[PDB]
Amino acid sequence: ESVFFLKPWKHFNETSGDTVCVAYNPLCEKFALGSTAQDGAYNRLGNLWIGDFHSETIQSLESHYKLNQVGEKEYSTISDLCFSKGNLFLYTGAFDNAVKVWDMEGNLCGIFNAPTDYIHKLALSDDDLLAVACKNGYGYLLSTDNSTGEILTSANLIYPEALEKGYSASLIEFSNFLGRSSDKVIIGYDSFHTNRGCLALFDASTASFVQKFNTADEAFTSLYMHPSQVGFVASSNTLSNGRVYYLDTRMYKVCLNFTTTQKDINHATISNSGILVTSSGTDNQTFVWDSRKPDKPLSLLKHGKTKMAGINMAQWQPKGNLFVTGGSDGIVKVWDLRLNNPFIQNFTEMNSAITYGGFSEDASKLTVCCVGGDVNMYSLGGNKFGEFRIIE
Ligand SMILES: [Cl-]
Repeated sequence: ESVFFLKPWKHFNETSGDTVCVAYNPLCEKFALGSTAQDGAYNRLGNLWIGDFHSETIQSLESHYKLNQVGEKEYSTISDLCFSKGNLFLYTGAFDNAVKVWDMEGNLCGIFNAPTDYIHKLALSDDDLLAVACKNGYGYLLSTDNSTGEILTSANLIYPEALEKGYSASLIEFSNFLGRSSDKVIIGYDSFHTNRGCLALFDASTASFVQKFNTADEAFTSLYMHPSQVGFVASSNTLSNGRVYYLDTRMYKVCLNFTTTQKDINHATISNSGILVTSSGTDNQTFVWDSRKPDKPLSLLKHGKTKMAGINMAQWQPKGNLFVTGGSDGIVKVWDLRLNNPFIQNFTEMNSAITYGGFSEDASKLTVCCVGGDVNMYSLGGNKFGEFRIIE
């Protein structure tokens, strides 16, 4: 389990805002950091960075922004980002309503301006097709030139009944049963005109609506695909308690459901073993279920008193079996659900509530962020944190 071997590597805080997304490129040679706006705050640099692991350098990008009430541009929250499968480009989404495409030197190569409200989520297919979930209730599918980054095609993913109800598209994932079927696009909806929403499926090659998944209208908060791609979980908030659904990728049917007393679910997952399901909430704890006895929780994994939104980091160690969660006590806790007491150890402690945490797919990196702009990077490289050197 690589997590024991990860040692502090780099610390960074030039951040305007809180860092709320991190990405690694397929090769795990470069990473990118997106943070929020801060409404009254000075931010020369921020909120969009690209770093390089070999050179230990980092560069601030032109990013997303609007002109504030003084005529002086202010940065817009980065809502998602992901590196291209060809390793040349970075795709970003923000609260300026735009999808942008950047090359590895920070040059803007492409832009999608059709959306009329905040971008909320991005997903990327095996063939580098980009799915976009927009606050206006539309999803979009975008293709990009492999060598130039220019946006080549777009397609609207429209679920008219959701749109009638004024829902926002806020979650999005591709699905193809590990390459054994054609690409479908799952979209999760929620409602800011206020706990309603829904979960729908689209065909990606035709860009057409296929079905509503069989749940009540509920605000979906999180989507997680098992690494085997045999199934995924989706969590929602309801008028009362929260719910988690387990959905099969052959039938595209709801197979199992769990209920929790958590009133706001931030993240649901499935274990790497494929058998456990988790729900981490604003209550600063994670409920866990054995899917073969879904009646009652198997365990309850608690964090401590807030340093100040509860659990903002929840991931299984890639390639391993340990579960890792980060909460508003500022602690990253390590758990083994196969032990009678699952708590293993505190991995680290940050100066304030955790805002994001994520492993690289090759398990060689862990990045953890907290309120106030701190970003800690841990690597299989040892006692103290170094710095990146900022470049232009
Ligand atoms: Cl269904």
